[PDB]
Amino acid sequence: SYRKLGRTSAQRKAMLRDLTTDLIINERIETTETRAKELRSVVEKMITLGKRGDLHARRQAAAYIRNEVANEENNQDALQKLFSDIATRYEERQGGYTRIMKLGPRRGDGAPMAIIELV
Amino acid sequence: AVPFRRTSKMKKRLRRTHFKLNVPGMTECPSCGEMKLSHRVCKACGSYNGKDIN
Amino acid sequence: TKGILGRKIGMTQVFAENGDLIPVTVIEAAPNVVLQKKTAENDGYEAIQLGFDDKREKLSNKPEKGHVAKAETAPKRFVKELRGVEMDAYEVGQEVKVEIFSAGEIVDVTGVSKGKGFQGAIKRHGQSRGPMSHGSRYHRRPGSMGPVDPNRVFKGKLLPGRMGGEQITVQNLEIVKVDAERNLLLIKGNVPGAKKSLITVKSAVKS
Amino acid sequence: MIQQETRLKVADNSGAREVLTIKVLGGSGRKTANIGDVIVCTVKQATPGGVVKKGEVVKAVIVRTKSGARRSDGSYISFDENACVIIRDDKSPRGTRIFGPVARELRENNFMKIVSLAPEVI
Amino acid sequence: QKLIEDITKEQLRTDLPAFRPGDTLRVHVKVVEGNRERIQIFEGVVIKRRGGGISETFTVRKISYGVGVERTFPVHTPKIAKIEVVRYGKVRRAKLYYLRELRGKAARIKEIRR
RNA sequence: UGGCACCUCGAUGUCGGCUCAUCGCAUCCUGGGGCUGUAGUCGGUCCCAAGGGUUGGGCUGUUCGCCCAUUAAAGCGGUACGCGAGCUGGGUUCAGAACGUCGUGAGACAGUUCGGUCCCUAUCCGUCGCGGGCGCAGGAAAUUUGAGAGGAGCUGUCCUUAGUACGAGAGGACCGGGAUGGACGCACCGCUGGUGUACCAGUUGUUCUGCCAAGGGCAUCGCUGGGUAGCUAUGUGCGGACGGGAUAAGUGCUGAAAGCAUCUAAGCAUGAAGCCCCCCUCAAGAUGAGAUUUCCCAUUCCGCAAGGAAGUAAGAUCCCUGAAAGAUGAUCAGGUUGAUAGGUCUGAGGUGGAAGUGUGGCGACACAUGGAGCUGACAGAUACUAAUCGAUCGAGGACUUAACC
Repeated sequence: SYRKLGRTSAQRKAMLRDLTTDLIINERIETTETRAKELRSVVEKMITLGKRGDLHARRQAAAYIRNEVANEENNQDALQKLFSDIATRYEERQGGYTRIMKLGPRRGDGAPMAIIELV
Repeated sequence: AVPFRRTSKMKKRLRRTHFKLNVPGMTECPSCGEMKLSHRVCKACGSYNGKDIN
Repeated sequence: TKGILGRKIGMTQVFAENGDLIPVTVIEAAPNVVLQKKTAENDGYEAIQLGFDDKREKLSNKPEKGHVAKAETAPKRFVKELRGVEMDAYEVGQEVKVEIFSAGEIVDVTGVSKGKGFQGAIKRHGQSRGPMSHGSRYHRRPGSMGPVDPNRVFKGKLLPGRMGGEQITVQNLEIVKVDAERNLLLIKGNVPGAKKSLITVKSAVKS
Repeated sequence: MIQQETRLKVADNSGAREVLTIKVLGGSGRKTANIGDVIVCTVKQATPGGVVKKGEVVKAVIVRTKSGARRSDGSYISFDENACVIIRDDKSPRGTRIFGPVARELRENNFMKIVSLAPEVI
Repeated sequence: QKLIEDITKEQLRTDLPAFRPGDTLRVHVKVVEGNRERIQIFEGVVIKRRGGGISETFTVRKISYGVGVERTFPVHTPKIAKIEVVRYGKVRRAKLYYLRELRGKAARIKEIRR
């Protein structure tokens, strides 16, 4: 199955969207372990849509990828970055564009943390 | 719903036997070993399979 | 008596020669190898051990490999006994296949039901609810706990707890078809257990 | 499924128009009746000109039910109406004609004087 | 579930024509009344097509004498002589449950043909 | 039911419903018998038997009772109304507000409408489930016997036997075979359904993506039509079968005391839904700690002495990937001589005919794609990503004694 992450069905979707949009821009994040484990699947699904490279694809991804500037001095939307750079970067791999690396706990509430990045 | 009698010291001490915590599962790093946690990247020099990430 | 063991695959249907539909369960079987023999003088009773579904070398220790040295086969995953058999016509290392069962025979099947976890009184024991209106404050909870005179609770009161996951036997089940090439059995009905479990298939002993 | 206090209209020319059930015969706690069964029931609404009137307790046989009837070969039948005919001791009916299709899961019992006078026995 | 496919491949039928949920047809079932065997004909509209293997089932609804009668069959039953298709139908869904309360000329589906 | 008055405590809340029940037999049904004023069919009455079973509504009254329709039957009683830190004060229980009959009067009994707002986070013993220690006298991995305990235990019609036995007649069998039901229990999702908030499609208002087309947010998941896995019944499969041993009330065989007789005092039989086995489940903490098969070897230091330390072997655990398991522990499948999860391909299933581009359209729209662009829990391939390196524990057969050897 999947995990509910302690949110309602409508905030879970928004949080997943925000995380998958930030990962594209920053190339590496750090969140909890459960969030990373539930995020890698959606991010991998999005990458493949981009690799296809069509108008239907572009439009499907558009209805999920938040609209934030991904590169200054280039007026590059995050969608344009996804369909331009990453697709050529991983043009030969067959799946598995992510890796998760664990760290120590957190001081405030003892949560376990992890770093998720693109490979 | 209210205790009938007070609790002695023997019963209290007997009940507290399982209220304890264990040692962590930890091992040192090949490069500048600093006795980190197993399957985790250390924060000073326990360089996980390469560089020391943090 | 007679019997073998295998896994369980799923459920389906079969149209009989009278164009009648009957549910069906599938058993995997595969050849079974006898591993040991127990005698009245040496052990106190008569039985034979069975082996099934060998595993790779890394998953077995040294006593296990020593035990199957006599039967001259690879280590096996499942082993269990079967009492009441004719002690002859059986040697250590011999093979036993699905042909021992005929098309129309009757059989008992034993397994382990699926787990259900911590369940309540109404589901675990099939009790009744209280009314849900008319100023009632008693819906799904266990009943009274007995009289006042004994000053205690009897042994045998029924309360919530972990439910399922025990050993069950279902008797008087027919066989439909035997498929020797793939080592298959086609029972008629349902059988305790999840998918990919261990099922014992023994000949019927009346009831 | 038919229980106590279930409106259920007659499908023959006896005089009644609508009939409510009282008890399901057979058994010592039987709760529901499926098809091809007998029930004792009263008459709530009736035609002025006939042989049966209001308030009279009689016996009837179930003919149609919205719940289906399974068959050995695996096929099902189902309707959109609950209907019954009137009978008396011997399974011969009181009326002379039956209106509507009649389920054939009524054949196994001794209900021939019923099947005969009815179209579409299905 | 592959093993089930190899087990039951043989009993599948290779005769029936292809039809859709909105479609009028006519089935040829065999009735063994007593000792005699007579072929009865059912004619009506298709309502449902939920299946998936050796276990598909289609329902056909008709009306006779003012009472709506339904019959459900398995697709691969060996009590079926043959299946026809009389008319086609232009419909917009796969489960036509709205045809139950609706009656009169509010019924009747558009015919596609060619 | 009275009489009488011993523990009245910050009280000796008394009766009907709900949820769960247990015990007696002085037997309502089912099993076995003796007498009849017992031709059969049906009865009456009296013994032996407590394993199982023993119902849905209307009437006002909470009670007692009267009725309607069924069934094999709708049994009497005890457990502080059996059960209010489990529900209903329902009516006991107040009273507080008002509405006839007796009071000079204050008021006292009316019969009726309204009210009580009522509380409790379980310490100990009891119950129901799940773990951690140590023991079983080398250390380990598996397979088991059964002292003992629990569960189950119910009944109706129809067809034969046979319109036969019996009986003027009407009527109508014992014993024995065969089908098919009701209530109850255990498993399961192939079928008929239910739900199915990260599946598909239509649509109202108002905002946002600079505009058109295409989309996102909010409005009970905005509303409506369908639905995969898993969980489920009202759905499907199966069960209470057949027999042994000793008996109860009974029926008896030979047989004396008592030349006869006599179920008995010697002795030997038959005889029940009771009893002990037969069927299903748990079971060696059964300190009486049981049995069989397979591995490891008898190292190194101190201590004359018993003994005490240190590395290990066979074997495990810590740690990590997960679910056929699960509150948490536990159980189970795997750790790079690997398919344990995710991804990527190829499928099964669900919804159903995408967008873009034509073409025909005044338009509102339709036709050419697709029976596929869309697809979360379901299969088969494939090391692309993650299960790295390491660390802790674990024996020298305790101890003799006799017989055997």
